[PDB]
Amino acid sequence: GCAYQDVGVTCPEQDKYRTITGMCNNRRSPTLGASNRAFVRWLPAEYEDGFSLPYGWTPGVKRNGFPVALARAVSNEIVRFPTDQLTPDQERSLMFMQWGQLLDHDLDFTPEPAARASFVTGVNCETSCVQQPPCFPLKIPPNDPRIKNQADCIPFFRSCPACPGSNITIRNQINALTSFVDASMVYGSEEPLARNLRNMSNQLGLLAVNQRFQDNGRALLPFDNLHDDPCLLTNRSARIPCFLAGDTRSSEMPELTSMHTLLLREHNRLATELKSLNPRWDGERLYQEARKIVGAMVQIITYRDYLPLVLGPTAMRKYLPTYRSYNDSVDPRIANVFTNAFRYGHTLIQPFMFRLDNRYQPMEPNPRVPLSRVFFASWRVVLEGGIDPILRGLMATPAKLNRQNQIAVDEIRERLFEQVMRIGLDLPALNMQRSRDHGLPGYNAWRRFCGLPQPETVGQLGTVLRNLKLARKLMEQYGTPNNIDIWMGGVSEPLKRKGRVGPLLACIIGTQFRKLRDGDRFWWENEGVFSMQQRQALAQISLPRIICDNTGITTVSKNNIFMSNSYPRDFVNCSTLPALNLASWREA
Ligand SMILES: *[C@@H]1O[C@H](CO)[C@@H](O[C@@H]2O[C@H](CO)[C@@H](O[C@@H]3O[C@H](CO[C@H]4O[C@H](CO)[C@@H](O)[C@H](O)[C@@H]4O)[C@@H](O)[C@H](O[C@H]4O[C@H](CO)[C@@H](O)[C@H](O)[C@@H]4O)[C@@H]3O)[C@H](O)[C@H]2NC(C)=O)[C@H](O)[C@H]1NC(C)=O
Ligand code: HEM
Ligand SMILES: *[C@@H]1O[C@H](CO)[C@@H](O[C@@H]2O[C@H](CO)[C@@H](O)[C@H](O)[C@H]2NC(C)=O)[C@H](O)[C@H]1NC(C)=O
Ligand SMILES: *[C@@H]1O[C@H](CO)[C@@H](O[C@@H]2O[C@H](CO)[C@@H](O)[C@H](O)[C@H]2NC(C)=O)[C@H](O)[C@H]1NC(C)=O
Ligand SMILES: *[C@@H]1O[C@H](CO)[C@@H](O)[C@H](O)[C@H]1NC(C)=O
Ligand SMILES: *[C@@H]1O[C@H](CO)[C@@H](O)[C@H](O)[C@H]1NC(C)=O
Ligand SMILES: [Ca+2]
Ligand SMILES: [Cl-]
Ligand SMILES: [Cl-]
Ligand SMILES: [Cl-]
Ligand SMILES: [Cl-]
Ligand SMILES: [Cl-]
Repeated sequence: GCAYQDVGVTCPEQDKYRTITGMCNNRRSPTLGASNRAFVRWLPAEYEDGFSLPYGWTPGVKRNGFPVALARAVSNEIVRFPTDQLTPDQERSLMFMQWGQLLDHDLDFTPEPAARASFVTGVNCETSCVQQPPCFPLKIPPNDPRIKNQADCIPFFRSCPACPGSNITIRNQINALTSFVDASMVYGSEEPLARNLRNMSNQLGLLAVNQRFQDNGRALLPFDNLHDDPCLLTNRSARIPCFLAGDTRSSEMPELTSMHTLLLREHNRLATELKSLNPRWDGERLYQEARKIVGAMVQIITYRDYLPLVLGPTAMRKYLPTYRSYNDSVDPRIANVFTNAFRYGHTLIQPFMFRLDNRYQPMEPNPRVPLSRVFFASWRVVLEGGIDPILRGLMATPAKLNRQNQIAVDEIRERLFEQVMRIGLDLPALNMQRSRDHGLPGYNAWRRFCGLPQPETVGQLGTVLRNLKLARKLMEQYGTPNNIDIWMGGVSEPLKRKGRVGPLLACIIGTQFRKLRDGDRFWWENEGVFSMQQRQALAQISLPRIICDNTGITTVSKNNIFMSNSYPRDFVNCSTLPALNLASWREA
């Protein structure tokens, strides 16, 4: 992750497809957006020592004039709420949550050292509570609702430093993925992985499929071969390993696995149709042309259907005006802050995985499973009915609504990864510790970056949040709004009209997606990428149709899948939805 690496790469004078790593998207600066490089910083890093130590590291060292709040204390006092009072979102489906996670996994993955590598550096962060690099465990406050022993801790490994061993540079972190919206969560962001994901036994251009199991005759993802596979720890008698995909997190919840599996099937379906249309195309051509369509589908669903429902209309117009042209001066890298701000989606998570049968009725015997029993539970996809019941549950049940007194559920705040760790983790608290690990500036620095007022007093914060009660709780924890961690402040803001983030997150997220679009030479609407006939055909795609084409589901949401969420009111027969017409891909 040193910036000088690959500075001298020359891009081919002409090319036809994206590289796997993202290299050579920008011909003038070929490393922009390429994988395994440092995040860009939109603001200078803020560390306790100005260089690398995170705020909270050294006892007694203040931040901006006030003591650092324990991340777990903030979670306990601000985020915790009684699950029985959860508010369903009347205007978003659970698919709105799940697309956000899948999309995140096209954009950024921040590596950290493995427990396996603790041999190199003393402390195993998974089992020890000692604060020694690379560990930065979360301390336990007094009166914790779950962890009564204050000598315990929540495990935490610091993110890998970019360019370790440099003594002059402020610590930064690495994005292992291509920043572009290019379906790298399907295809991989590194060349060896990308080849291993492909079926190289024939000339059909397919992605490899599971060789042990099928889902009512349809493909599943291949199994991965991991050291310390967490999926094996969920159902220990079944011993079903994690799945292999373009991104390493595909097994983290079966709803996410289902989306990965859907896109795998869609690739193979497209490659099959393109072979029929163009019998002389070899496997490499079929793979690249199918991959190019899948990437465009991800871009279309994301920008046409998803982002307007995140940002709301006024923030769309401000941060994502109509596309005009590719500009090679636009920096398409993921910003460090985005890795934390886009975790707003944790506020959308429901405490169960839901499964519905082919009458859209709760699927017996167990129509809902607590989320803390589905993490890494790849066995549930293989042995409990495949992806159809999960996809129905995503379409037909609501997202959780973010409310200022109902921020995130205890299935992730108290029981994250409980089956596979020595202790349940607290995802909101991890988000806050991670922002400190990454040296991110606090709430007001980001407000300033976004051109928004910076409240200083409890009364000013109450005005910004339109909630004096919440402002008082934040001030009691943090002392000053300058110290509120970006995720916590971002998700505390009242939501934009017809959106699901407030002004600060709308700015950060909208800015990021504008750069990913305007700085992408392979953006699907850029002149020359597709023909005009192909662009017209692609405008007909939708996530409901992809579901129709690749599953046993024959009744699906009406368009906006992310808004539709109530059956049968919002549903139609697949027979009424035109399939993507590939006629304009025919080459004589
Ligand atoms: C690379 O791409 C090729 C071509 O697509 C793949 O080949 C197919 O792989 C699938 C998945 O394993 C094969 O499916 C299975 O067929 C078994 C019988 O095979 C015979 O019959 C077919 C014709 O129908 C022939 O093509 C084949 O050569 C065999 O003669 C069935 O017994 C299987 O069903 C059982 O297993 C599944 C789990 O796998 C259970 O769910 C079922 O309940 C049942 O117990 C299964 O249907 C398919 O036959 C292959 N086709 C061809 C043409 O080769 C490669 O798999 C792929 N490689 C990779 C790594 O992805
Ligand atoms: C089943 C749903 C989800 C999870 C399980 C889950 C879990 C995590 C974890 C454990 C992390 C890392 C925590 C840490 O810092 O140690 C994490 C990071 C990120 N998320 Fe989470 N997430 C689930 C769901 C979502 C949704 C719906 C998201 C967005 C709409 C979302 C985003 C993100 C992002 C961007 C990150 C950082 C990724 C990176 O490494 O760069 N997640 N999530
Ligand atoms: C682990 O997975 C196994 C295998 O699917 C589960 O066992 C099945 O459970 C159902 C319901 O009780 C039975 O009808 C099957 O006959 C069982 N199969 C086998 C091979 O035992 C088991 O319940 C799962 N365990 C946990 C803890 O989730
Ligand atoms: C690509 O984007 C850059 C950045 O906006 C454009 O350069 C700006 O152009 C305007 C209008 O001519 C000038 O007023 C600015 O001073 C320029 N800024 C910089 C940093 O050069 C550039 O014109 C765009 N390219 C195309 C083809 O539209
Ligand atoms: C960084 O500092 C360490 C310890 O002082 C030293 O061993 C190493 O040579 C330094 N690195 C560079 C590039 O000077
Ligand atoms: C969907 O439409 C097809 C074609 O008209 C029809 O055969 C099928 O029965 C319909 N399915 C449902 C569930 O309405
Ligand atoms: Ca990508
Ligand atoms: Cl940043
Ligand atoms: Cl470290
Ligand atoms: Cl396999
Ligand atoms: Cl409140
Ligand atoms: Cl159905």
